[PDB]
Amino acid sequence: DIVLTQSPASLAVSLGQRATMSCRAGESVDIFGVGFLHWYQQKPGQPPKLLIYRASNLESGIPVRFSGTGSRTDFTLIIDPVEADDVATYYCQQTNEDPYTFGGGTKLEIKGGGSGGGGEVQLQQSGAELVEPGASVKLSCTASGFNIKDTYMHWVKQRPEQGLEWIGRIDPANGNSKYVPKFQGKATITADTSSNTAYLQLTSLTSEDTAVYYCAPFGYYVSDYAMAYWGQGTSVTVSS
Amino acid sequence: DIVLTQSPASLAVSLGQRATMSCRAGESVDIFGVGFLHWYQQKPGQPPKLLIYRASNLESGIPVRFSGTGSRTDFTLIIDPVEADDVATYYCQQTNEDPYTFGGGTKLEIKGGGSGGGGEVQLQQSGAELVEPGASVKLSCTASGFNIKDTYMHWVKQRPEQGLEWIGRIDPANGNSKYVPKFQGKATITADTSSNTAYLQLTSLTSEDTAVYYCAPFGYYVSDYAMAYWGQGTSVTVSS
Repeated sequence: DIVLTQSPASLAVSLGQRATMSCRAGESVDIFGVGFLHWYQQKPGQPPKLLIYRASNLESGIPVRFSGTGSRTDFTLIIDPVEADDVATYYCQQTNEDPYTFGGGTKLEIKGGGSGGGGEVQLQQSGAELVEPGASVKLSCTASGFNIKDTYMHWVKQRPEQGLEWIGRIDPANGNSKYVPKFQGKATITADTSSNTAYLQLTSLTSEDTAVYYCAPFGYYVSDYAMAYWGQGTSVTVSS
Repeated sequence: DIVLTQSPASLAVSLGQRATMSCRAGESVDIFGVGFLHWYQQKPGQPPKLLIYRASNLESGIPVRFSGTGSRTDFTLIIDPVEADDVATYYCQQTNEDPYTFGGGTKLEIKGGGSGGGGEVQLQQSGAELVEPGASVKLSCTASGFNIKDTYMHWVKQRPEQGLEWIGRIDPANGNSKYVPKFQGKATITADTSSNTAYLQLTSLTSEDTAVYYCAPFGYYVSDYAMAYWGQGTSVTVSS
């Protein structure tokens, strides 16, 4: 049959950087130009998920940061940039002929370190509160899966049955914050890099402040294309 | 600011019908042909869930029945066909400039529809098995969303922390099974046309049989280019 050998066996890359794994087949799995080789990503304790079929064609939903290339017996899978939930094992399979074989697979892990835990980014908002007019809150949102310095932490407000309203963001890497003008000296955002936590301080409350507040990373190496990751949002109710 | 306007405020659609909502910007959100408008779905109690990014890019893991559309200032979200899991509120956000405004959101909800029927392709396999060496287990794979009668049902074996082994396939439309030579007198694949389920059977089990097993419709009218769908994986163990 056709034996597929992948390399490296273990691969670790810093976040937002380029990863490169190859897959070498004993024979040619190429047919009329089309390489009958596929790439599968497999999350810890999960079924293998198809990313690329026939050497270069991205499966629906797969972002273009995944490149599939190669000729007759030499294939390369590239991920640029690598994101937080990329920790997994990538296998190549050939369907040119049966038995259909798989490869050894490259175990990809982010240099953010950690022998345990595989990606699965999440955000933890502080508990629901009950304040009164004149009160002041300081919500938190701890991040796991990625370092908060590798991105921007955003806070969004949402009133009962109403659209979302960006509040502002903060860059944990150097402390710079930016707010929507109407929230400048009302809300003040901060972050403790020691504890990887994001805080949102809201002063002198009003019933206009009753709402659910979300934290969402987005800006550099974490979710620079939209807000894919949202905190569960901590509810604040201002009843006089 | 850049004001986004969603419409209708709300609509009702019968299952299986086409649903389309718009979001129009009072100012362009395009940058060199790229529309930085995003779509998020939101159900009661949960935070927003990214669906489409940059006008028309299907987010990893979202169903194909979701389409993003538009340019510069007029954008449309298309859900076709509508499934009941779709009842929720959809928002559009623009990240063309800060502040990252959001639209008012549109509320979709099923209306009395004398139709529907469109369950996604899902593979459901039996529960974990723990047996003694010598015993012969039998794993099951129940499909829905497609008839296992119009494709090949495959089984893949993945021992603890290792590669994947294509064991064999069976054509539910005639019992025609094919196995990797190394699995001839140890593996047996069978499938009931009516039950619409395939069974994997391993006899005289062994320590080297302890492994996770998956099933996958590959070929013809289901996944004829690669293995896009997988069962969850029947974990099988043998100690004594």
